[PDB]
Amino acid sequence: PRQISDIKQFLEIARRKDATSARIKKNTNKDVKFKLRCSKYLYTLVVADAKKAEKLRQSLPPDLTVTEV
Amino acid sequence: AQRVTYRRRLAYNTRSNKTRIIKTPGNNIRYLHIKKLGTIPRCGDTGVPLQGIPALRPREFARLSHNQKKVQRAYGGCLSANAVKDRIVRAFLIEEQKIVKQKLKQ
Amino acid sequence: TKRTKKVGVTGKYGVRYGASLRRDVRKIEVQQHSRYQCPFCGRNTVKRTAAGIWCCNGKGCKKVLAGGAWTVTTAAATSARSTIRRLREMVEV
Amino acid sequence: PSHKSFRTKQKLAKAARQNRPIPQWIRLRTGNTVHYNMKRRHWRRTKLNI
Amino acid sequence: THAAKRLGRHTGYGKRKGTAEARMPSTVVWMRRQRVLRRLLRKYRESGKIDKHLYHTLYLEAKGNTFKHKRALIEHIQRAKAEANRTKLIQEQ
Amino acid sequence: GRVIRAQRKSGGIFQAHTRLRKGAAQLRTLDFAERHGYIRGVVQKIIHDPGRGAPLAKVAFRNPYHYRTDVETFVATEGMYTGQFVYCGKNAALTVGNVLPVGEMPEGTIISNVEEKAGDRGALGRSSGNYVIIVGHDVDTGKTRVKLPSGAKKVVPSSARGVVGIVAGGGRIDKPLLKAGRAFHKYRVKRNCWPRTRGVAMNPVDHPHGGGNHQHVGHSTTVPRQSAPGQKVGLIAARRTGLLRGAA
RNA sequence: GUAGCCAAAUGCCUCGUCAUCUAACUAGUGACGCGCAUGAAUGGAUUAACGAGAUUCCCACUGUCCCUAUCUACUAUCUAG
RNA sequence: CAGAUCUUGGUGGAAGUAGCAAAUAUUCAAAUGAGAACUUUGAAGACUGAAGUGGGGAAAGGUUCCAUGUGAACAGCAGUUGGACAUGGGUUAGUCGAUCCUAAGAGAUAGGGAAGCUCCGUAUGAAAGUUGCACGAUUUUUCGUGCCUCCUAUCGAAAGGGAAUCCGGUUAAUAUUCCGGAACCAGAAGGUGGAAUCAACACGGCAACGUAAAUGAAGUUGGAGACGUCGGCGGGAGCCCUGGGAAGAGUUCUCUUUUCUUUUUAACAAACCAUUGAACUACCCUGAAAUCGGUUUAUCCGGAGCUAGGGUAUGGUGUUUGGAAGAGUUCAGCGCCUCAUGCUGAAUCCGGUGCGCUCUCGACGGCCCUUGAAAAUCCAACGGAAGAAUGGCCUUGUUUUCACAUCUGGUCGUACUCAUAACCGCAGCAGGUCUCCAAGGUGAACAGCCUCUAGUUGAUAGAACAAUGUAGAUAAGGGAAGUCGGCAAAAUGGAUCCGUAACUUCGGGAUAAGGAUUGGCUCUAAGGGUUGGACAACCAACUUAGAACUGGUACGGACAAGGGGAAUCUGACUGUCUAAUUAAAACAUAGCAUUGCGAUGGCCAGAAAGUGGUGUUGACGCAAUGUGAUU
Ligand SMILES: [Mg+2]
Ligand SMILES: [Mg+2]
Ligand SMILES: [Mg+2]
Ligand SMILES: [Mg+2]
Ligand SMILES: [Mg+2]
Ligand SMILES: [Mg+2]
Ligand SMILES: [Mg+2]
Ligand SMILES: [Mg+2]
Ligand SMILES: [Mg+2]
Ligand SMILES: [Mg+2]
Ligand SMILES: [Mg+2]
Ligand SMILES: [Mg+2]
Ligand SMILES: [Mg+2]
Ligand SMILES: [Mg+2]
Ligand SMILES: [Mg+2]
Ligand SMILES: [Mg+2]
Ligand SMILES: [Mg+2]
Ligand SMILES: [Mg+2]
Ligand SMILES: [Mg+2]
Ligand SMILES: [Mg+2]
Ligand SMILES: [Mg+2]
Ligand SMILES: [Mg+2]
Ligand SMILES: [Mg+2]
Ligand SMILES: [Mg+2]
Ligand SMILES: [Mg+2]
Ligand SMILES: [Mg+2]
Ligand SMILES: [Mg+2]
Ligand SMILES: [Mg+2]
Ligand SMILES: [Mg+2]
Ligand SMILES: [Zn+2]
Repeated sequence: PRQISDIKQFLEIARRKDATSARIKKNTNKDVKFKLRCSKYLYTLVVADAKKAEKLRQSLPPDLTVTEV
Repeated sequence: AQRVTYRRRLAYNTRSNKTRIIKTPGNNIRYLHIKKLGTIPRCGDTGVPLQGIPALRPREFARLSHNQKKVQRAYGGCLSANAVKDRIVRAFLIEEQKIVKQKLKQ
Repeated sequence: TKRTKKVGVTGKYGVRYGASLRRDVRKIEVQQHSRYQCPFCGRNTVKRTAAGIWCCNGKGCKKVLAGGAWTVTTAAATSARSTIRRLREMVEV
Repeated sequence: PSHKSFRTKQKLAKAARQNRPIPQWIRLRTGNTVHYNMKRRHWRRTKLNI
Repeated sequence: THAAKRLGRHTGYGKRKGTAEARMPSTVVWMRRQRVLRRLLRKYRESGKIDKHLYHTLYLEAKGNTFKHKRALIEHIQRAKAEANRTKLIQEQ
Repeated sequence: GRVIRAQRKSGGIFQAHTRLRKGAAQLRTLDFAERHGYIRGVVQKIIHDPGRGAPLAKVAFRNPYHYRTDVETFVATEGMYTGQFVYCGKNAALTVGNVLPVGEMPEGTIISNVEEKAGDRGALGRSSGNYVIIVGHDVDTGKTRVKLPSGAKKVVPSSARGVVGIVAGGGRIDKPLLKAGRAFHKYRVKRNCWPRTRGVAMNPVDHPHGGGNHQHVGHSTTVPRQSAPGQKVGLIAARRTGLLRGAA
């Protein structure tokens, strides 16, 4: 598992071809984790905002598979 | 309290049977079998451990990038900094003495 | 305080082995554990490592010296060196 | 011991197989005296000796 | 029971089975006292209450079992400072 | 009777314990450089050799014919130190640690690890504190006379090499062992020769000294030189016996 | 047969003789020594410390004894197998 | 055949006898059943008491494992039950082992012995060659000679060396192997991306050294693998203990803001990092120290450059995170034949502690006539082989020791027991058999004693209380009169404070001897840390000494736990042996002495040998004897 600290970095990994799916995890503390499954690693980005989470979810590639936990 | 068992069939406290205790996300106390500790390369002239290089088992060194296994200097990763400095000064002074002894031989 | 009038380091042996034997061991043990002076560096950091081998501490002169079993130099070795030096200096000239 | 060689394991399989009752129709044959056998080995009683 | 023992009950001579050394190693007491005195000496030097010349004399005195506790050291420092300033006042006058 | 203990020391459990030994202590193969000139080596290590009183010196020499360095194992002479230069050959100087033909050194010099035959790589005066003395040369048909640690006088060819100085490790035997356990540890790294049961403590089947209703030998313990194995026990071919009062 | 040592784990005679301890000792210890047959690395003498070694005694202690008694458990005993 | 302690087989009296008594212990109800002291369930009473009657392994066994049945034989009583019997089922790996490596050793080959079976030998008296170069070879590459160079059989470790896996779940029965999720290693090809190179293979930093990459052939050199033991000191992890909150439970005449349980976080990845715990540990720079300073529990360090100031490296079982709450745990409800056993809510939080325990790491100290494997394998350097981009730019090689991606990882083992019933001992035998984890109280303590988790309640039973036993207690007065002899037993015993003879090798003797004290409660004094403006309100603490009061004139209240002294013989001491009648004064030992021998040798071996040991040796040595520390 690897953590991604930049939204720009996370979007670039998603646009890659190995990026199969994404996961949305909503924690009790109103923080949102975006998890990207590549061949070798699972990449998590922690978004501490609901507004930012919505924009990031809309910022994803349209063909990316985003799954809700 | 919770007591543990070896996870392998090796039943003896040998140096290849090193363990440490982990507490798991199931609230289980159990062993984790671990390796012997690494060793830093040592200077070929003085035996001192060489700076800038991690302590690893011998084959783990095959996985590092080149610059992690050496120092950017002559004999880097093979001689210490002070050993190299002795070699440079010694080589120069000895060569100069060979020059004067050749000059005074004629 | 003194803690011992005679046996010194040999007090570890207690009353065993005989007084003469403990006294002979005492003289040698004081020698073999003494600090001696390094002629190459001038420090008194010369201690024995196994019977004829005398080592030095510090960053300088990490050399090892071949010496006597219980002292750094023996009288026989010292006398031999001067004998050898005299013989060397008489065929030289 | 559960640490065992293949050759040992093959022998154990064979030993277990010979350690079975004879089917009755074998002893029902005309002219057969296979009614009882002295080859019923048991693990605690008679040892294999490799 | 442990609460009572905290207040000092159940700890008389009839309640001890180990030696005093078995109960409380004297080497631990000494190590604690030395670490306490050395920390005090270091604090005083860092604040300028004592200078390195007095610190060195007191350090070797503390190693030699001169002060039973922090108080004995503090009174001794106060006595030493009072005497030194007296010589300074004598000389400066 | 049965095979006595001395007859069983032919191998097996009586072999030397050699796992902890780093190499035999040898002079260096007599080569062109040593025959005609000298060659320089540097002392790399001075090390303890289990089962040997004297320390050993690992000395690095350049190979004259190939790009490579050859490490030699010498018996350290007293005074030797790591980083010292040692010189071996006919033209080497008369300094402690150098290796020279005995014919090239004056009468009276103190030497060690001396060859019996030129090139045997060291036989005489090798144990701790021991040495050999040069007694004289006979230039016609070059033979050098030397005195050995036993006191014997020997004639070696004046091409046999020797090391200048005395073997290091000093007066080791001056210290009482004081304890069975210390003798145990001394011979543990040597061979299976300790402790020793006395012959008279045995039965007649075990030893010629065995048996009897008191512990005694019976016949004389000075036995002839030509005794068979199994009867060659006690004081073999003794010229004399008893406490000597003044010898030579 | 020197220095030593001894009726000694070595003395037959022998329960040697004298002294000591005991009410009383063929014990023990100390002396003595023409020692059947002690004695010098076939090691003599001495010896602190150590000893599940041998030997004599004293204090403590006590059913070892005077002189036996009492109590518990398991047997023995009777029953089924 | 009457005999032979005759042979083989069968069968008697002894006899319903000896006996089936070690390891504290069983009881009530129910179910099942023809039948229950022995099966199963519930309840009670107990035990092992973490150096286990607990949880695993190595060796050995080999199916004993699991389910369903059975109950002739076996389970020295019983049997509805069983490790018995019958029918079926059960062991899943690139990451755990083996496999690879070498060790003591084994052992082909050369060669030599031997009538021969075979013996010696292991680069050995051998033409004992896998590896290093492109000279041909189109043309973008491993087949022909070449000149070359100190290479090498193999076997030998399920505890040594060694590439790589963790958590949660799952079965009647396997699991680091299956499932879910999350990783890692090795090899191959080169699939993209990036980096350097306009002529060549990067920059930064005074330096220690740093980075996302940063060309490097032969040869050489260096490193890792790779190493004893004891002692204390410092840190970490798990455990232990403690203060609150929460959820559930136990108790509740009275009391108890109570008592108990749960309150978890892996491999791997990233960034920091002496902060918060553990460094001035090592090194570098500035600077130049006597009024010498620094400094550890332990006295080492400095003009060969101290103190100080600032840096560099080493880096997790530390921190902050990803993994990861979605898992696990605890609790509360809903459908209610319910089905795929689904669905819905809460909590899983915040603090502290250490001469503690187990493991581990770090820096050290002591000791040795003792100085404490090897090899496979991996890495680094020194060196400079080789390369071909060029038309000021659309144009190659390298790097895959930089990132992401692809393929592949065979074969054998894997159930279960590991022992008062799975092994050996004729057996389900009070014997024997290597090792890992290890809670609370008391206490010095892994002692004894009690308890929690776990396990077990299994050792034929019932009744009775005769003699004589075995095991365990007590005894008036006397106190060794007993006896070969204090044999056996008694007495002593912990700790604190007093006190302690001869003799002595000066170390000891010594816990000599010989005295006193010891509970509970209520206080007093002294001894250390965090922390607010000469000081200080808490919090976090543990000792030691003393006083008063008090009661069974008691208190190491059980448990635990020396009797002591005066002498003689003898062996100096620690050590060793007659497995199963001898443990000693016997043996050994240090010490002392003597003997042989300088290698064409001494001692020992072999049938022989081009053979072996001492010998990786050399008189401060090897070999052969005697005596037995010292004096
Ligand atoms: Mg005998
Ligand atoms: Mg004979
Ligand atoms: Mg007498
Ligand atoms: Mg004599
Ligand atoms: Mg009877
Ligand atoms: Mg008949
Ligand atoms: Mg007849
Ligand atoms: Mg008959
Ligand atoms: Mg009966
Ligand atoms: Mg008990
Ligand atoms: Mg109990
Ligand atoms: Mg089990
Ligand atoms: Mg069966
Ligand atoms: Mg493995
Ligand atoms: Mg192998
Ligand atoms: Mg299982
Ligand atoms: Mg298993
Ligand atoms: Mg068996
Ligand atoms: Mg009485
Ligand atoms: Mg009475
Ligand atoms: Mg009395
Ligand atoms: Mg009497
Ligand atoms: Mg009588
Ligand atoms: Mg007794
Ligand atoms: Mg003895
Ligand atoms: Mg016996
Ligand atoms: Mg016996
Ligand atoms: Mg003896
Ligand atoms: Mg003597
Ligand atoms: Zn020096």
